[PDB]
Amino acid sequence: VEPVVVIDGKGHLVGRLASVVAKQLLNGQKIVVVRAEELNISGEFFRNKLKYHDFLRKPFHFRAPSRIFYKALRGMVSHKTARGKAALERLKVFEGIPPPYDKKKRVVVPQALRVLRLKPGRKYTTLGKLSTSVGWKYEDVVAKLEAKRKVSSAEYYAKKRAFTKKVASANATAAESDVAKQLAALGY
Amino acid sequence: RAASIRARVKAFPKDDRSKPVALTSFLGYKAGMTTIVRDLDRPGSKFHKREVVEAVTVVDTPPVVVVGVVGYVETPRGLRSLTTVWAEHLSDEVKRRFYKNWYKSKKKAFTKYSAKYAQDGAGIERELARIKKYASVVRVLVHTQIRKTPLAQKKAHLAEIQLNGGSISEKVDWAREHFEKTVAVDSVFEQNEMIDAIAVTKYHSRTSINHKIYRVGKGDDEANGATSFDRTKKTITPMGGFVHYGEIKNDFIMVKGCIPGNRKRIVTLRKSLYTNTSRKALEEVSLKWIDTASKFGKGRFQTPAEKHAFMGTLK
RNA sequence: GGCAGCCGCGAAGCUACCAUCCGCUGGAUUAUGGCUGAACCCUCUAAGUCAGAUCCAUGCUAGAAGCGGUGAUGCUCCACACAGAUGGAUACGAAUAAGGCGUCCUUGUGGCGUCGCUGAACCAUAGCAGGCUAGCAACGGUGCACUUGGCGGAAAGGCCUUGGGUGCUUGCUGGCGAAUUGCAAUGCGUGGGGAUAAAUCAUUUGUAUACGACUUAGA
RNA sequence: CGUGGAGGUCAGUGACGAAGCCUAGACCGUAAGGUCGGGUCGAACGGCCUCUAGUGCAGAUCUUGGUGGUAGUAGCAGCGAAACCACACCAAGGGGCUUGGCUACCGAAGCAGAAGUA
RNA sequence: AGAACUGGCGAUGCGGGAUGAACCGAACGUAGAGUUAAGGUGCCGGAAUACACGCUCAAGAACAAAAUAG
RNA sequence: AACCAUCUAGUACUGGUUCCUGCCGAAGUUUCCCUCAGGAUAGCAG
Repeated sequence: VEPVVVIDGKGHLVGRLASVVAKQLLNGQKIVVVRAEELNISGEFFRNKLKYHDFLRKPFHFRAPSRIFYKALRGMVSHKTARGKAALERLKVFEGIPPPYDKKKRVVVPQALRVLRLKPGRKYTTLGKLSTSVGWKYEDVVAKLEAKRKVSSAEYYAKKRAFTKKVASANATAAESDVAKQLAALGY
Repeated sequence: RAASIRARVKAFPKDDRSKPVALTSFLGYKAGMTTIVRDLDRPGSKFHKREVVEAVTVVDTPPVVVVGVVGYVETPRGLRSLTTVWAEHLSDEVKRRFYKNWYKSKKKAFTKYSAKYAQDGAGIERELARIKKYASVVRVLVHTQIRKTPLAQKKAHLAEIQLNGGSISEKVDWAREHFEKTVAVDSVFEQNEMIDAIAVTKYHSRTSINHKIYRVGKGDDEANGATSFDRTKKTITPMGGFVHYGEIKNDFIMVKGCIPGNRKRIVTLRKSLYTNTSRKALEEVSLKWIDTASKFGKGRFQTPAEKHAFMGTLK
């Protein structure tokens, strides 16, 4: 339905998000993933640092959270095939929200959120912490310039809220009229 | 194998917000080795005040001039060169570095950029303001004045030096003022300062740290090779010149040990990348006598003034 | 004192522990040492939490037969030629045992009302694949080219926006034509010349050398 | 189904082109194969009922003849082979199909002092 | 060790079981529509990130076994 | 100590055994000639 979909990785499970993205873009849907560093994995820090060195001690290994997510997505797609290679060309993963994706709406997957999937009172791991612990050196800059992203975007939202205030006032003053009642009668 | 005749600085020391804008590294050409004797003033040593004898390398360090400044944005995928800016002029040997067939080529070096600098500066000032507001890590672009060093190379080696000062606005202001200026060797290093050396061996590149500068050579004054004790009117250059090297007629640096690379090879110096706390670094290297005997062959004399003393007189 | 000969001394060289210079500093953790504190008074453990070596960072070597910036000119004539838009990817942040929106003062982790229980939402959506054209109501909405100011460095290259120009306006009232397709077949550079910015070879250079390669310079 | 030859029949086909060969052409049949479209070719061959057999090949470390990698290599600017030839880097499951990748710090110990983790 | 009584395969495709001769279904003319078996329904892979009750923080998806409800 | 031409295409287990299609289609055993050698008998399929 959407020519390009931007998915906010924060608060989502790596496995569920990877599976849903693989299924979606295997059907030709273009998907973009942002804020991968904020992606979460179930379980406390231990047993999440583990199971990574286990396969590491075997090739080339990538420490960036985006590369980890791609590897998770890569194994869920029939790579080495033209369809698999073509499907993987419709995927983009970045840390934070670099432009121009910062100026566009970002969606989430209800069936992949940690809150809706993980039972309360259970420890969970975050991709950023694991990446830093396994040698990632860009967490500091990622956080620093993500905080700046919220800066002045709060101001943009405030301006939008102010504009919508005037829009609502204009609607209300024109409301209750004959045309307004006619529209409300037809569910609009 | 090394990437080129020159080596690349892989790291720089941590920036200092309070210190003024200053350079962090210098480069020069190997000028062989020489013998020196000094009083071992190291405390708690069985050879305290003894005349320890050891070898010290000599590196020719011609004046280095600033030719540009470069800022880098701290992107999530490493540092990216935001914008490079040269300053109104490129030297003949600087231009030569950009040509493999300089003699055959039309020598069409910076022409519109030089003409661009002749404008009201708005573009250059716009880029300076950009750097001021934008990326707060800056590296200076410099070259070696090989036209002064007596070498057949005749080609200037371009190099980048990172500024260690704070208030990158001050950095760009210093660059705006010190453009196309000449920086003396003594302005970057001083005696007793610990530095590291990086070069290319006779062909891999390697780095050695914790090397003390025994003497900083101001090649403008005579008797640069004489210590406070010897204080003779002798230059570090022995009789007849140097082995496979032309002559020393400019600023030079003397470093403990032997920097990698044969004679005439270009080397770079850096301030150890950190504040070493060892007492060896802190102690000052008082100098007693520096060998100046002809290295070519077996010299029985130091300078021609005393050479005739052994023979008395000659035909 | 010839040369296919010997002797005393011998630079230059490959080279030596056979000599010389140098050869790391910040964090999370096993066990362990402790605080707060339940199951069940206590307790280092259940939720939190300080110190602490295996690991990660610093430095070092190379750089994907990956990426950024910078300088130089492609300029001209002749002859030929060509993985799936078709409504809008509609932008705060944070939690999920709490959140927004409006109001005001008690300006604070404030009181009240209001909303979720999905996007089943908002824009726009009428005119021959969207024409011609006569009026009414406002001084709005908006396509295109101009102009002013700021803003976006994470892959900014995009965001608005002061001012005027020219079209539409379906906001409202009417006229002109649709036919016959006949009952559906979805309905963009070369290959030859004119000048020239630059590379490789010739020469040389040696700080390089099994052959490639690398390192210099002469209009 | 197909071939060498023979009896019979097509008052058969054919220099206005028989056989063979080629053909990113087509038709017929479940197939052995037959037929037609186009190019070289030149003089014999075929539709059908029977008889006849030295009658149909993918190999037999098969015979004759011909040609490749090895190899412009070993070797003796030039000359120039031989052996061999089903086919071509690794992890696990399974002989070379499945899934993928180049001595320090702590605790006990009449341990006065001296002097378990890795 | 020695046998032996009936049976699966000898010459056996096809679907599932990561692959397999001792497993399960099922044994065979050429195709269409439809319904199933074992086997599965997060992706590779076609199908419910179905519904309902509890269990487990660590794997979990015959041998080192003996020490949350009643 | 050999070589040449015939008897000799000898003395039996290694290897090979050539076109298509359809139908039917077992066995690895009884037990008698006791047995290594195999014949005749018995079963399956015509």
